[PDB]
Amino acid sequence: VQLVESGGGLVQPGGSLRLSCAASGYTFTSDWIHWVRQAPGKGLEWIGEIIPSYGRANYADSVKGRFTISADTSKNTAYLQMNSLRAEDTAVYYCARERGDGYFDYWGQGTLVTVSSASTKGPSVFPLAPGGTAALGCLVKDYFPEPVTVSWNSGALTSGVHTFPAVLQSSGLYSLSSVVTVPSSSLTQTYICNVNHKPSNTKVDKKVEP
Amino acid sequence: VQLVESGGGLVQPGGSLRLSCAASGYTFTSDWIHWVRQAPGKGLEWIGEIIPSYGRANYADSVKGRFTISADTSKNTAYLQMNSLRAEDTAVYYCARERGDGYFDYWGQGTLVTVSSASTKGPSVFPLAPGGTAALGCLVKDYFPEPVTVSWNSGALTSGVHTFPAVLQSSGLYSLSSVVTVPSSSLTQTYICNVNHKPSNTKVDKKVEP
Amino acid sequence: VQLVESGGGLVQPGGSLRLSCAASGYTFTSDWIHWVRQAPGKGLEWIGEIIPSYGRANYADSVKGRFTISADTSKNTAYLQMNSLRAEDTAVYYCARERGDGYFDYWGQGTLVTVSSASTKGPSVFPLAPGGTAALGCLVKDYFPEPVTVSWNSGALTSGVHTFPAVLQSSGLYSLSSVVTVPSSSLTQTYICNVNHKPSNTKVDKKVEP
Amino acid sequence: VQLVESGGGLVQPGGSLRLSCAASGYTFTSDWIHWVRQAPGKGLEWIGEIIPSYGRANYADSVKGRFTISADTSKNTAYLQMNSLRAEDTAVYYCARERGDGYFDYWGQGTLVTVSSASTKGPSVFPLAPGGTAALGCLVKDYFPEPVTVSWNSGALTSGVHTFPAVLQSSGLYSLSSVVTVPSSSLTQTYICNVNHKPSNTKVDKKVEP
Amino acid sequence: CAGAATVLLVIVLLAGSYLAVLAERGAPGAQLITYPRALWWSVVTATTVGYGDLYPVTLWGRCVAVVVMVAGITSFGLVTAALATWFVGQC
Amino acid sequence: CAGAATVLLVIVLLAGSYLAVLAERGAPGAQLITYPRALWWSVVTATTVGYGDLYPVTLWGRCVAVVVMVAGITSFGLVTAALATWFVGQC
Amino acid sequence: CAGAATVLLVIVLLAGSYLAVLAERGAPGAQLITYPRALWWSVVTATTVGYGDLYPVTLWGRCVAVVVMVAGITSFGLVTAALATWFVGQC
Amino acid sequence: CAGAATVLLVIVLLAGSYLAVLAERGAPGAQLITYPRALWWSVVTATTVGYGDLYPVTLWGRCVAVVVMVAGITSFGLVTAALATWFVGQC
Amino acid sequence: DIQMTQSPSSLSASVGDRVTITCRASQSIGTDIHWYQQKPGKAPKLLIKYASESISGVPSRFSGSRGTDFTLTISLQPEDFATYYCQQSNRWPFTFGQGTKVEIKRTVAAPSVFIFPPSDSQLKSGTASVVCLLNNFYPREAKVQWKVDNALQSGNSQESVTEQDSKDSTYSLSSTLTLSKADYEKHKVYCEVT
Amino acid sequence: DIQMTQSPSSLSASVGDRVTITCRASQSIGTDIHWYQQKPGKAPKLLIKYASESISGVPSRFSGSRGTDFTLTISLQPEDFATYYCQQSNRWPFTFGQGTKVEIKRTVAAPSVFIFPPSDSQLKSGTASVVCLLNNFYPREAKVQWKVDNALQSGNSQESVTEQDSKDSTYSLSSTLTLSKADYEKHKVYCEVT
Amino acid sequence: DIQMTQSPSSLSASVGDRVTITCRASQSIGTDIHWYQQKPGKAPKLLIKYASESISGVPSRFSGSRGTDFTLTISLQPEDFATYYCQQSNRWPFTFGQGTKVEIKRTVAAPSVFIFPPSDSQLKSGTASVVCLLNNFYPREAKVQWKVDNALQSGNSQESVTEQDSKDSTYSLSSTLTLSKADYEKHKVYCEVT
Amino acid sequence: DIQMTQSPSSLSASVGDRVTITCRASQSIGTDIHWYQQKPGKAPKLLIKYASESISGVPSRFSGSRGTDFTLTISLQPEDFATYYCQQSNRWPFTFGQGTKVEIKRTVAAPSVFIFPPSDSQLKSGTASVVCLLNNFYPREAKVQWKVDNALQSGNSQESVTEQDSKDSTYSLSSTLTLSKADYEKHKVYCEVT
Ligand SMILES: [Ba+2]
Repeated sequence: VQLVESGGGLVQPGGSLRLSCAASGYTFTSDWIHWVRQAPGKGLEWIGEIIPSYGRANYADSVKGRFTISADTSKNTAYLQMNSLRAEDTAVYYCARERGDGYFDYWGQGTLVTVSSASTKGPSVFPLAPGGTAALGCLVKDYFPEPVTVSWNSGALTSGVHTFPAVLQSSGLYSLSSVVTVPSSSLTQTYICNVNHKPSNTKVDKKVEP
Repeated sequence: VQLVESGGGLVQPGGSLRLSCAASGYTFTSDWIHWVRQAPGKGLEWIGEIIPSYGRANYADSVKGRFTISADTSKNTAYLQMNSLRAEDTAVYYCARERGDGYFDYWGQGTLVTVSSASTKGPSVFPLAPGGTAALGCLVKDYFPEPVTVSWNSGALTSGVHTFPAVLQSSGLYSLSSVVTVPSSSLTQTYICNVNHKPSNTKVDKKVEP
Repeated sequence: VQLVESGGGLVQPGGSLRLSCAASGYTFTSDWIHWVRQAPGKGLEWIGEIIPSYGRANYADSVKGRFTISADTSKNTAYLQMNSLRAEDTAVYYCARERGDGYFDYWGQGTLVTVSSASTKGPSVFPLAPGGTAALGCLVKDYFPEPVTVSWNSGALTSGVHTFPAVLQSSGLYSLSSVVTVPSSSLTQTYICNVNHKPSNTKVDKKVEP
Repeated sequence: VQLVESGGGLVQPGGSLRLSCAASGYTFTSDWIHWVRQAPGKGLEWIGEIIPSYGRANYADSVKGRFTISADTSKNTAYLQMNSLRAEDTAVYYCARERGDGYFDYWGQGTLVTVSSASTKGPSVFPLAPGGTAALGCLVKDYFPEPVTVSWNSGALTSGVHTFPAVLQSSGLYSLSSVVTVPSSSLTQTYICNVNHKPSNTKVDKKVEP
Repeated sequence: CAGAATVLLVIVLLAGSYLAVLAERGAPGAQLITYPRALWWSVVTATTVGYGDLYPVTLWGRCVAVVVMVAGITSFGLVTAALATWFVGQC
Repeated sequence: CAGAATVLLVIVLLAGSYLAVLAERGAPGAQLITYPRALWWSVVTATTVGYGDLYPVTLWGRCVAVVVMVAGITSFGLVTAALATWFVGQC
Repeated sequence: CAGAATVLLVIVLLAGSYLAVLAERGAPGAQLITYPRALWWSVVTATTVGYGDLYPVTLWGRCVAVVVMVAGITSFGLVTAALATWFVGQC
Repeated sequence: CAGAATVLLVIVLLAGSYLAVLAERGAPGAQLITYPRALWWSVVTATTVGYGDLYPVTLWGRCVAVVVMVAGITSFGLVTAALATWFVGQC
Repeated sequence: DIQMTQSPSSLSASVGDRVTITCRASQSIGTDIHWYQQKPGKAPKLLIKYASESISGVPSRFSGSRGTDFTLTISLQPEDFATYYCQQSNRWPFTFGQGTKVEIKRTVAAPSVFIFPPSDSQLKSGTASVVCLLNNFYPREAKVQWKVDNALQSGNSQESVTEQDSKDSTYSLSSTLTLSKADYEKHKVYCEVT
Repeated sequence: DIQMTQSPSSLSASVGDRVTITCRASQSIGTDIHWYQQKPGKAPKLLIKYASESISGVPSRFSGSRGTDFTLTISLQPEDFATYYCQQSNRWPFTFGQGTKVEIKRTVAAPSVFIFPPSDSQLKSGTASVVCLLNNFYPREAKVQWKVDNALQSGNSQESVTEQDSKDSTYSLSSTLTLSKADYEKHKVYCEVT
Repeated sequence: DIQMTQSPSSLSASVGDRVTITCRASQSIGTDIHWYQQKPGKAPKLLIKYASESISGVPSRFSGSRGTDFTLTISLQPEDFATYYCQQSNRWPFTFGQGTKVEIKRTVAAPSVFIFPPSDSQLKSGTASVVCLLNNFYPREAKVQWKVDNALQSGNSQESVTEQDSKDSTYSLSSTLTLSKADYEKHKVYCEVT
Repeated sequence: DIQMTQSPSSLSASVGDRVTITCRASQSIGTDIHWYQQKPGKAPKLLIKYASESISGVPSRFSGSRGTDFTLTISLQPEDFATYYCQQSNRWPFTFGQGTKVEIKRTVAAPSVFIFPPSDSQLKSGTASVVCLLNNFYPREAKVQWKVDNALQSGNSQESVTEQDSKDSTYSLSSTLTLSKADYEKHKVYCEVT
């Protein structure tokens, strides 16, 4: 009984986006789907709720009557129509099931919604090539906006991996730095960092020999 | 369903006045008429209320049992009997309809009630005669009390007109200054300021040539 | 429907007195008689209450279970049994009718109860003999305790009379000073001050010629 | 209808003890037994309660779900299972009867529960031998933990006896000092101090001649 | 017959709501001083439910309240037995 | 017959109002300590309405309250069925 | 017959609990905004007991509350007379 | 017959008082946690009077409360009709 | 318990003026507050019941209003020099406020003076109380000294001031100077008030 | 009584900006609060009822929300220069807040000036009121002095400022200088505004 | 939770005096407060139930009254040296106050003294605990030093004070001076109390 | 609205220690408070419902109790580095607290270092980002500078710190030094951490 969210990335200040929350679970007659929000490095903000059954949906004077919440019961999904966006609305957006009881048993995965006038771009991706456990990584340079996805070997490798936080380059362009800790006997083993950006439809892969 | 008020001007301190509020509208069985007050450059003061139907009418310890409120249902009017006046009572006096619900849907126009021992007088009215849009006006000198009415051309002209606030002359006598902004091609056009004072039954009109 | 009180004067600290409150009026089934107290130059202190009908009577933790309240319905009177007295209890003691409603419609006259170890004494009473309206008076010297009664002419005279407050002589003995303002043509008229002390069973009368 | 407690002495920090409270009295269907606690030189701490009838027993977030309370109705006893002990829990432990009314009519005697890693020991017991009323006593040296019992003559003597508080020797070992005040004619009379320590199963008796 | 009861109840309700609000103005801190909320008050009353949000502080109010109970309890009670029998007679 | 009921009710009311106020004085912070407001209390009670403005804090009070309910509920209930039948029998 | 009444009551209860909670969300400080406690609310209501912990602040709520009373009081009252007769008929 | 009702009521009362107090201890700030005051609670309940001094905060409590209402309202209602008929049959 | 805080203790308002008196209850006492006039020495006289309702006989100048703040308002007369009192009835037991002394204000009025030597009937018995009278003055504030042979006396000078005439609203005073009949016989000349 | 504390008295927010106004009730008034626009000189106009509900005719920019803190929020136009008012209906009697003057903000705009000498019809009757006009300026702050023969006048200089045009949101001013026709005849030369 | 604040911790009142003890509840606990005497070392003994009601056996000197302020009042005896305790039952769970030590006051009474040398049975086993006794004194405050060959000892001086006799209300004290049997054999002369 | 005040924001408690977290509600919210673990980047995970009740799957170390003060108590593990969250459901609408970052404490652990020169693929396109890595250290506090030809760089030094390993509870760091390929070609010698 999990929850699957979709939509959400970059919007012009004053623009509009629509976010999704698919049922994917034994869901009852009378569950409220709620919508909760997390600003970058901030607590949580209850925003909205809805019965699909009767379609009535209450908001927060912070999202006033700026947002609307919709319930297609046939698709078993509830939505978050998003008018009149502000720089504040820059945040990550969870839906949640609440069975009329007053706590959130299940949660959507969370998508990021970024509000800015500075337009999109894509990643450069420079290799960081390499005793015992040596380290190797790869930059992902000069990006916008934050959803940035990096696994090594189409996912296969996970250990000693420290894929770092994103830094705001003085320019204004998310670059980051993926890292792996591996044994030096491996050079003899295939190392490639997969950099996905649904926003800029990227799938860059770089090869790290010494 | 508008409301029409009458009476009210100057009274001796400790004297009495009676104010009126005519129905002029689909009015129900059970509307309370209220009475609200505005001191010169002050907020509002709820004073009184009344059902005409049963004639019961509650007051404010500020108007104590100094005022009474009457309801002639035949004339479809409610009144404000005003004993024991004080300099404080110097104010403007709105009635209002409230349909047992707790807000004021409609309002009377408002009359001014002035409480003082300094007696009445009338206006002097000196022309202020006059490039492009030039200006012309007319004083209305040494008056008491404030209701002072000025339109130009029996009302006809309204634009660029700044009919000013009343100043308390060091003497104690309201003089003011009406103003109009007009095009200089007009001199060739009839300009006359009508100064009505219901208190001093005036209807002065002055002609403004250069 | 008046109320008549009796008893009360001087008691040894730790001693006992019984005060009385006679009906003297259309009195109902269910009146509470209350008892209220006034310390010298102090406010009032509710103490006790009682239904005569069922004889139940509530007290004040200040009179704790030090006092008792009794109700002889045959004599139509309620009483105030007074054990364990303290210097604090030095005060004047009103009963009052309260018809289950919560205010005191009628009141007893008030008697004084004085608590001290210094024993009784009596008054000296020196004449103060005497243009227009001249004045004459009479001391009442070195007394204990305060109930002190002075009228002139067995009561007859009342005007220009200032019968003064009681002073605590450095010795410890209430002396006072009665005064009258009269016309000087009167000397030719009989002037005598009657000094009653129910405590010391006195009835002194002094004659004031020049 | 008295209450008899048992168990309780020294435990390893993090260890467990079980305390007892036997009925010994007309006890009803529905009495709660409670458990109250007194830290050395501290107030009281309500801890636990229980109906034997249905076996339901509420605790204090200070004893959290660290303690359990049991009710063998056949033995007419309630118990205090004591897991996860802390140095804080060092205290004396009364049970109490409360007949669903909200005060404690009867009480158990109180046992001491001592929580420490420093292990047990026993008493040395040195005589303090001795005009009129002379005094004689006896030390009880270097003990752990506090339950220490001293009577003179298997109990017989009680008067002028000041059996002192226990001092924490700089070493860490309870020694005390029993004292008696007696007449000097007695030396001719048998004087012996009985030092019982249920913890260290002691029964030392010393003889005090000059 | 029963329609009489419902209306008669509804009437009482409209009456008592009216009156209590009328009886209650003028008293500093009276709660029961607008018809809407007087109406809710009047309902919670005749049902002998009686929740304590709202009540008359005034004397006259409480006498309104009295009439309301006597009248209302009965006129309501009438509608209750009406829907019981209807439930009963069918089933 | 019915007049018996009304009075009998009115009696109980006057009784319980009396008693509760009597039972309630002396208790610090007792609310229910004057006949007027004891009377209102006694009414709101026998109607099984029960609003929560006022109640006995004392024990004896609550025992007054008990008698009041048993007696009052019945003696009131009597007047309710009286005005139903009267409404019924006519219409 | 009677099972009809119990269920019918239980139904109303589940309905009104549902609705009030639905009618009550969105109103700042509404108490009556989760089914569990809406359910308790709905019970204390149809019993004409009415304790004052909980009530609708909203309009629609109060109209839920109304339906609940009319429906509930009757459907509850049905179960009460059922267990009286059963007590009566045996003894 | 009727003695059955009174006792049966008294029983329920003693039961529900017992249980609620039992169901209510352990809950921080539970009011309804001593038999005396549980007893008063249980009374104010079965009379459908319901004043709001006291109520269960716990779940189990409220389920006690439920049983109490159903049982109590009926068993009380039995004693009310008993004293009506007795009043009726004589007069 | 329930605390009626009356405000303020004392009032020096001029006659005919408007005067108000405040009783802040500690908590909402409903409308269960009562005002009482208690004149110097007499028993209280209930002026207002249930906050606003007036009693038969009490003048029309007396009215009471209102939150937890209760008021008694005088629109003022000479008979009204009193202390005013405030009474709770919401919760058991009943409570009063501290009470408010009103005192009337009027135009200055220097007193009449009548010095009084000690009675022969006294003089035989040791002391010689000498009296000096101050009739119907306003304000209270007055200073009366004693000299004898023009050497100022502070020994044994004892003042008493009356309660204001209930029409005059005036103060009379009386100062005694008790002396040893020895000190009285030494210098027999007798009060220069100010 | 129940105290609606409106916040804040004055607002200088720029047009099109978002503007909010706060009514802290002394106690929970339920949802029984109402907002009223009262434009200079006209009667109040109920903008919001029951805290959030809007009235037919009132623009969509006007909305009200919420604990005891009630708010009126403007998402702002030139017609909106007003004082805004706040009204309790929970408890008897009804109550308003102090009210909030909004004032519109816009770009600087130096005024038009028109000096006006005293009417002959006046001059015959003793005084000589001289006028000087300041049309449709922003901001309020303006300083107009008088000199005559270049000796600065403070005698009898009397200012009046209008209420902001309900579209312009502009201020016009008028300063009179009343003189003795004597002082007027002595030196006949006439307002150097700043 | 519910906070019974007892007042005050300690009382030094003289015997026969009137003594009172205050339990301010954090909130209205109704009348659900109970007083308990707990004598040094014994178990509590419920003195008052339901704020005012007394239990069979408890003396007539013990009474309790009253708002949220609850009181226990002693009109005082020697048996009464105790700590007094205060118990909530309004809300779950039950709560006590901190408690109030009473201590009796009486006339000064210098002590009896009995010095005690270390037992031979001890002396063989290393240390030499020397004892010094202070019988039935008042007040607590006493100073006992040790000298040996008139060189003052602070080494290893260990005081213990008893709980007041339940009739005498007196304090006895005992000070040990544990020494190395070496330091004991060096100088064998032994407590000049003050 | 209803204000859950969580206390305190941050916790540096050592592993295995007992840790507690406080949610003071503005008013009595009944028992309608819920605790939520939200791990860095993942969605919240309801840990406690109705103040004390636990959910299937949540460890036994997690318990919640109690007045308006609500508590979440950890008796502490490496997986538990999180922010903890607090949720009202008494009144509409729902509310969270600010939340409490726990951070685990452990013994000091100097880092591994791996300097990384700028990619040829980069170097062709103007800038030269140089990297320097700091693996699995404790505590957070670390200082890494840049020198080139032993002239200290503050130009364009950009730090990023990871979130603590959910077993290690360790910090890794990475500092970039972006340079003009001009400034990179001038002096080609490269991080002396402290
Ligand atoms: Ba009810």
